[PDB]
Amino acid sequence: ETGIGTLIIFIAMVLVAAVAATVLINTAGSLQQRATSTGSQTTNQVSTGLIVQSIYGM
Amino acid sequence: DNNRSNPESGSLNWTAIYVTLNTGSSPVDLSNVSLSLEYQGQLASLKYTPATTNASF
Ligand SMILES: *[C@@H]1O[C@H](CO)[C@H](O)[C@H](O[C@@H]2O[C@H](CO)[C@@H](O[C@@H]3O[C@H](CS(=O)(=O)O)[C@H](O)[C@H](O[C@H]4O[C@H](CO[C@H]5O[C@H](CO)[C@@H](O)[C@H](O)[C@@H]5O)[C@@H](O)[C@H](O)[C@@H]4O)[C@H]3O[C@H]3O[C@H]([C@@H](O)CO)[C@H](O)[C@H](O)[C@H]3O)[C@H](O)[C@H]2O)[C@H]1O
Ligand SMILES: *[C@@H]1O[C@H](CO)[C@H](O)[C@H](O[C@@H]2O[C@H](CO)[C@@H](O[C@@H]3O[C@H](CS(=O)(=O)O)[C@H](O)[C@H](O[C@H]4O[C@H](CO)[C@@H](O)[C@H](O)[C@@H]4O)[C@H]3O[C@H]3O[C@H]([C@@H](O)CO)[C@H](O)[C@H](O)[C@H]3O)[C@H](O)[C@H]2O)[C@H]1O
Ligand SMILES: *[C@@H]1O[C@H](CO)[C@H](O)[C@H](O[C@@H]2O[C@H](CO)[C@@H](O[C@@H]3O[C@H](CS(=O)(=O)O)[C@H](O)[C@H](O[C@H]4O[C@H](CO)[C@@H](O)[C@H](O)[C@@H]4O)[C@H]3O[C@H]3O[C@H]([C@@H](O)CO)[C@H](O)[C@H](O)[C@H]3O)[C@H](O)[C@H]2O)[C@H]1O
Repeated sequence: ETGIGTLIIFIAMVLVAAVAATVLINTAGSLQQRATSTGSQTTNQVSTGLIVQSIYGM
Repeated sequence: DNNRSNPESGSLNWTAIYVTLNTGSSPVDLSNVSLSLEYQGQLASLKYTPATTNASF
């Protein structure tokens, strides 16, 4: 009967959907750390600087 | 300039370019880097060749 064949494919459908879910989570986690670090590094880059007061010679 | 005695009638013989990476950048290999220059209807394409000896380094 059709009942047996339906159950077999059902298991396969669940496993496939889990794979595509894993890709999206892993990619978002990788891009999270890069975007956070870039923001913090740029903030330090703009604000920081050195200034010359006076120059003397002998 | 190529003339020391009188730099007025001289021309540029050497050019130096200071290069750094951008903030939060992945490493760059300079052997795969190409340099383009345009001057007086001449388009140049310069390339570095890596070597153990007799290398411009
Ligand atoms: C950097 O920039 C500078 C300035 O812009 C130059 O362009 C230089 O290029 C060099 O120029 C010199 C001088 O032109 C060249 O040396 C010369 O080589 C010649 C060889 S060649 O004939 O085959 O081409 C000659 O041997 C040159 O000698 C000449 O000049 C003698 C002096 O002339 C003066 O005479 C009276 C004063 O007494 C004055 O009224 C004049 O106005 C004139 O200045 C002369 O006796 C010779 O008969 C002949 O014509 C030679 O120049 C030599 O002298 C000069 C300097 O005294 C001139 O004022 C200088 O020291 C040179 O070092 C010297 O050899 C050289 O080839 C170029 O590279 C750029 O590098
Ligand atoms: C582009 O145009 C330039 C015009 O400004 C120039 O023509 C360039 O050509 C270069 O010419 C210079 C000479 O002006 C040469 O430099 C000298 O090279 C020798 C090499 S050697 O094999 O012949 O021995 C040497 O490295 C000389 O350095 C000496 O002097 C320094 C500083 O005093 C010191 O560390 C050592 O004592 C060393 O022996 C160098 O000549 C330089 O020094 C002199 C005097 O101080 C010497 O008493 C002048 O100040 C000179 O301007 C200096 O360059 C280059 O070989 C050549 O590429 C052209 O590319
Ligand atoms: C540009 O981007 C590239 C990716 O697209 C790559 O990342 C480049 O980096 C290069 O990577 C290759 C590895 O594939 C390496 O080159 C190899 O270097 C060693 C020598 S070692 O001293 O670095 O350990 C290896 O022996 C090969 O060198 C041979 O060939 C050169 C001529 O180019 C010669 O001067 C040497 O004496 C030596 O014979 C070289 O690998 C290349 O050659 C092989 C075979 O022919 C070997 O028999 C393959 O054809 C391969 O595709 C070649 O890469 C370097 O680490 C680095 O330059 C980056 O520049």
